[PDB]
Amino acid sequence: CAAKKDSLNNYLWDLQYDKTNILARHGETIENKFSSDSFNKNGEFVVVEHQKKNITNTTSNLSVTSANDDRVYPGALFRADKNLMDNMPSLISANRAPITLSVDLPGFHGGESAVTVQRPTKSSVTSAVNGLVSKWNAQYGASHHVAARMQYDSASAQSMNQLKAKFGADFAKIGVPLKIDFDAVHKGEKQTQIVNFKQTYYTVSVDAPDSPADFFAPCTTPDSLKNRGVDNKRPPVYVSNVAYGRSMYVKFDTTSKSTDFQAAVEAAIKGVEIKPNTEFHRILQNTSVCAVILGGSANGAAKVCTGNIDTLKALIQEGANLSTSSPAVPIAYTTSFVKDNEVATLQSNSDYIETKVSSYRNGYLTLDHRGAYVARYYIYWDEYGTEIDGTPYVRSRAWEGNGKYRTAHFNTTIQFKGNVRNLRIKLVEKTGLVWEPWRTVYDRSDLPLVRQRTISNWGTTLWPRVAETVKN
Amino acid sequence: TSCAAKKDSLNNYLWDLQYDKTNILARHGETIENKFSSDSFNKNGEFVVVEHQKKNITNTTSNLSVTSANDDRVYPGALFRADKNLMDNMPSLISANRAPITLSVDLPGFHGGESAVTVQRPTKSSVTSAVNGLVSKWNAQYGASHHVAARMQYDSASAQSMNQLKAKFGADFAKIGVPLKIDFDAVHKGEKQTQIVNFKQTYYTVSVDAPDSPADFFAPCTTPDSLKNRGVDNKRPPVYVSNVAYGRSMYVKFDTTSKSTDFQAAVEAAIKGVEIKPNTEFHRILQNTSVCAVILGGSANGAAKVCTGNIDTLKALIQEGANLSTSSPAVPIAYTTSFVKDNEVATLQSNSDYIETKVSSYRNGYLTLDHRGAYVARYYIYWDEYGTEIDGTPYVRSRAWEGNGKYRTAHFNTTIQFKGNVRNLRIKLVEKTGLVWEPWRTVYDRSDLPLVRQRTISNWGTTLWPRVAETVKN
Amino acid sequence: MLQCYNCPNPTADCKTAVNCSSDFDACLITKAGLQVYNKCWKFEHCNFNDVTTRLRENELTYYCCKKDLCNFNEQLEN
Amino acid sequence: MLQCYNCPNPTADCKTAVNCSSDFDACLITKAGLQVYNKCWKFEHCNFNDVTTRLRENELTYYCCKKDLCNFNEQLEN
Repeated sequence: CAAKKDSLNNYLWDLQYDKTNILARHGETIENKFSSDSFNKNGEFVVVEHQKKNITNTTSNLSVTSANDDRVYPGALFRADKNLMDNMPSLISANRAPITLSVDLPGFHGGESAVTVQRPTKSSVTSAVNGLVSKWNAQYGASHHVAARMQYDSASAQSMNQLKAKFGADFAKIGVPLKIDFDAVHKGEKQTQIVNFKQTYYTVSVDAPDSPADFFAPCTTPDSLKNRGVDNKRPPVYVSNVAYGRSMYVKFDTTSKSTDFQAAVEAAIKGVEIKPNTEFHRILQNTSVCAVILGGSANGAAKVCTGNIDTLKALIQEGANLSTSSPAVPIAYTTSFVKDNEVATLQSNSDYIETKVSSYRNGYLTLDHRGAYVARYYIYWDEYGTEIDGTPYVRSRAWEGNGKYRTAHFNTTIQFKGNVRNLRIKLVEKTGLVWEPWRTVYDRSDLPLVRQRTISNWGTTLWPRVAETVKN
Repeated sequence: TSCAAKKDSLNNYLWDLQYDKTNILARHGETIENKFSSDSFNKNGEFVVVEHQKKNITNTTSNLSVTSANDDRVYPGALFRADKNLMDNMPSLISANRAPITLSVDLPGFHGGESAVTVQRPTKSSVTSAVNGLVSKWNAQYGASHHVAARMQYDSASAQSMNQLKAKFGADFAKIGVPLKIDFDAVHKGEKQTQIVNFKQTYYTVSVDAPDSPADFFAPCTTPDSLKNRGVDNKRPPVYVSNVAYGRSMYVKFDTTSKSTDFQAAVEAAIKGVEIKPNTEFHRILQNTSVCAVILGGSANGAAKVCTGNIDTLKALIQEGANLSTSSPAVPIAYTTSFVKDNEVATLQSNSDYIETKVSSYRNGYLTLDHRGAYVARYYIYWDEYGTEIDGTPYVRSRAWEGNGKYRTAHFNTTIQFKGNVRNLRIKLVEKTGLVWEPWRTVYDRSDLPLVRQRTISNWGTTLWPRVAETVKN
Repeated sequence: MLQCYNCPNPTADCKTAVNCSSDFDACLITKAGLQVYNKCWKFEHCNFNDVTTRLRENELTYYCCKKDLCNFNEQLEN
Repeated sequence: MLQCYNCPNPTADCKTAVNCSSDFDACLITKAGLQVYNKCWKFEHCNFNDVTTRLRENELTYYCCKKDLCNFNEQLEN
């Protein structure tokens, strides 16, 4: 054999394809759209906002799963076809040439981090990797504690189409154990966040052969590949490397309408303060957590998704850093084109309708004037507003009964929109007298829009008294 | 030796009436819950958003309109009850034995005592004839002399519902406003924007003199029971027409099919004069503003007719009634009432809930790149996307053209679509002049440039002498 | 930079428009009792305390915006 | 005080939340090439010119907002 060794850069160099479209997914388009509506169910008000948007995601690090684990190993050969874009690549069978592998892991000298597999197969490369790990845990197992390199991708749960673009075309079968309601998100009854965690201990990478022929046994002809589908329409790739560790999908969701939810979830991932009585604490204290852990082995799903922000922190610490000496499995793989050995990238493009939610709680102010003298109120507040276009404006208001000469037992209750700001209340009292003919009894500003507020004034013209109560 | 005296008793009854002068003349419309809605459509380009939200209008005024329906009972010196009829602008008189009353007119010229006339027993015809006699005397003595310009006042409101407009312009706006054929469904669908404006041009005012004492107005031996029976009590206190304004009154409807904000400011700016031009800004809205004006008088004047006009139609109607042609009426247009108890001007409070619709739109634009130059080129294009969260909190997210730092060779042509709301568009070209590691040579670097309907940037020449051009459109 | 009604004294019918200076970014119309103000303003001063003090009006209602000639009197309920 | 992720130098995952000084009314996350910056910022400088100039970068996108810890990396689609 030789000269016949010109499947290399003669058929595999003359392959014609556009590296950046051969692995590109697109979804049907949606014309711009905007929509809103309000409930008024609880004492709350609630607004649901629907808006058209687009997700464009381009990644080279692809996820390992049960359905593809049998086909994912360093050195494996795939066609850059629809099977790879569905994260279910199809093996290119062929009498393979030997290939060399290498591993990170601290220590190792010269070539002890490398191993040569004579007949690359899922089984054979696995045993070759285990054997290379089976011994770094012998020369350096006690000399080094290998941490994990954490990496995650977060996305709001809006639609299956946009979640596939974010996490892979196979997400529907991964996100069944996660009981994503969607209907509840679209109705404003729920907020949900999906996070995919990848804790990497080590990666096995392939030593790029001298030539594309180096990959196949001798006397492998172009026609032999032009018969197993390898061609211009379906050019060949090889698994450049494979990440080993622990991976999982986590569903964060709550029934809160707070707009700080996403920011609070992500702050919990990062291990931050989130302090006793702040608002992030109160959101995370009612966030349902729902984890399903994966890898090679065979995933495993969970059970009933019952967990909280604490379950998360334990699994992180339980997967971060080394596990029971376990691999703990292959979690990700990267492919490269046979031609130039450049990393291939998958591109996803999808339009979707996002849903956003918000709510405010109306407040009440009751004024009980059970005291002598003639009372008099001066109440103001500001309405922060925004037109369509997003331009801001401020319109200040004044109580209908501002400065009215009250008299005996006067009682009334005022209703405030939840989005009122800078509330202002002043109470004066007529004392038939020159010098201080009106006398202030209550003068407070920058009041908090509480659910209920009661201001009780009494006394005489010489010494008016006043008390204040609140309620949430 | 007998009567009079009891004038004291009537004075105490009218002084000791106890009412809340605000809620006594307050009107209340329908109630509505806090609803908030939005929707959108895509007329060819133009992305239109309509947003509905529940608002409230509260209006307090003491300047009531004179109409054909109430002219019978509106004259300087008339007595009404502060009741439901007055709140509906159909006041009913209080029948009682009246005393003489002195009227005055505020026309320029005149001497002390010349501008006033006494009316023995005031009635509609006796007061009208008295007024018509003063103006006739002024026109003869000072008509040739003094030229009087009307004090003008206008009240504006967006057409949203017949109930909120009744709260702005009077309980009888319906009937008065059907000649303007308002289309509310069109406003809330974002098909139209509409503005309603009441113009009042006052030439002069006929006023009533201080009555000295609330007793009288009525006859000498009047007894307060005469009023108690008839329903004049603290539940329905007495008021009197302290003055009536005379001049010219009309209602004007501004509407346009423009989906632009700034419409209210454009119409209001035109009304105020102001160089509505700089032949661009509000200028374009006012070339598309239909104007429909119905004028009110008494001889069935007309109805305008079928209604059609523009801002120049309006400005002609204004300047026709800026002065007295000392031959035109003499039409009462407004009247004011004051409480008998303390002679304080009385105000009518009207409020009503209503759903207001607003509209906004943006027309997407296009950017065309044509590279016909003997050299490699790249593009660097950025822009900003502003937004407000569901509440009102703002944010901005920058963007980059997907095909930015890519090598463009030989002849490269493409057009890019932009949402009409993108801001701060940026464009940079640069060309390969040396080696890879040597800096590219910048052709055409521009920022903060407006979003037009069409922008095309053509570049040609050779690497040592490159050339570029810009076109803009519409 | 921005066009708005600016009358240096309180008037019920402010009709004079001016291109506000760089110092000003917003516009104000206020109704203090019986007086009406219209002038170029700063958005950071569109609070009750600032308008009260800068116009010497004990009680008032005010409105602020950033569109040209937006601060017309019909923007407040009166 | 506005809470914001603030890392003095670029990093992949900035985790240091801080209460921004009073003059900072905005939150900045920007991706310049492969460098990522997270900083307390000013809405007036949320500008291509102001951002590029102050970070010594020529090619980037950026996101600005007003809410607590809003400038996390997944906020820019990239």
